[PDB]
Amino acid sequence: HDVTTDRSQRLTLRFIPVDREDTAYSYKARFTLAVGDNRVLDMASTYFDI
Amino acid sequence: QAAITTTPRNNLNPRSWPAALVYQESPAPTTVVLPRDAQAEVQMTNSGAQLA
Amino acid sequence: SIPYLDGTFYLNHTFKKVAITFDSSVSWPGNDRLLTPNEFEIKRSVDGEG
Repeated sequence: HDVTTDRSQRLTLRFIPVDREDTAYSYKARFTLAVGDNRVLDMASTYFDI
Repeated sequence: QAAITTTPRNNLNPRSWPAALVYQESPAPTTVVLPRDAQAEVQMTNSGAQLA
Repeated sequence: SIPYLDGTFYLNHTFKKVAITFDSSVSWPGNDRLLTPNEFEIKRSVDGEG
């Protein structure tokens, strides 16, 4: 009960590049992703899907 | 109300008009600090340690 | 004509890329200000017209 959550929250998040890039040699995956202030986004488990 | 709302008529229509009853807009500033200091930045970037 | 004795140079366009690296490692334009801080490009070698 001390280290638990009985609240409504997500587990897996997906975001898209707001600024899509279409150049000859690069794609800028431009995310405007804000971390939840009562959430903990694990930079250990943050990856891209192509 | 003509004597209450305004001071009695002297110059009935003056274009060259100073402010006394006609109000000059609010005089109050709100000042905030900076995330970075004025003198604590000279030690690093040009020497080696880059600041970001 | 000597190109220096009258200030009459000719070869002032035919460059490509210049890397000014201070003390053999840290770059001078490396203050994030430009798109290529490591090697500031003089005349582009046709990379992407945009």
